[PDB]
Amino acid sequence: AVSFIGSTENDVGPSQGSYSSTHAMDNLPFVYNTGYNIGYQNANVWRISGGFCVGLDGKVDLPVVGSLDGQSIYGLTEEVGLLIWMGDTNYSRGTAMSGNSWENVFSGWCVGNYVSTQGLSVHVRPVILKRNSSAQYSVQKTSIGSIRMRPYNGSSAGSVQTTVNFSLNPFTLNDTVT
Ligand SMILES: CC(=O)N[C@@H]1[C@@H](O)[C@H](O)[C@@H](CO)O[C@H]1O
Ligand SMILES: CC(=O)N[C@@H]1[C@@H](O)[C@H](O)[C@@H](CO)O[C@H]1O
Repeated sequence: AVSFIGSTENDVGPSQGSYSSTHAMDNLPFVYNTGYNIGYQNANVWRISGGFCVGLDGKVDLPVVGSLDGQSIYGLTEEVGLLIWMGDTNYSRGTAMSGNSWENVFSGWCVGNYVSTQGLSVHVRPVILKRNSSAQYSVQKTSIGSIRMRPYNGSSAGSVQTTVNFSLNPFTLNDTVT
């Protein structure tokens, strides 16, 4: 069996956080080293039991404005982009996102004759896109995409909520250019 125990709408990163970085103007696109700080994580989004098998698919709705090392650079503003990862609970298990389609972000696992849970995580990193002198960039609260649980091996979601959404909290980038 499966049931939904998380939240439908989830914020990514601290609200109106400020991030500073320094980069050479010739080093673009530039990814801010924010670690897993601009993210969301919850080990308990679905409760599963009795042989239920489940994985996760992720979808980013932001426009693809570029590509970096095999993953999409999603657009926020003309000057700021975003790299995105979605996956199982541990941030380290995040899957690099590309495109705007539902992608497998967690191969899945099957619970046995007991009850457990299925979680998820999302983290992103800001990207400076255009050459410019030192400047401050502001990013508005913006919807990013979603993550859906995906039953397999004959398991079924039935009427259970399968999808949750993620909204990027506003932030400011204090960009120093050398
Ligand atoms: C409470 C807890 O840790 N539950 C985790 C869940 O978050 C994760 O999605 C799943 C698959 O790795 O393993 C469970 O044990
Ligand atoms: C278009 C679409 O829904 N893509 C799904 C993908 O999410 C899923 O991970 C994969 C196998 O699990 O099967 C594809 O059909």
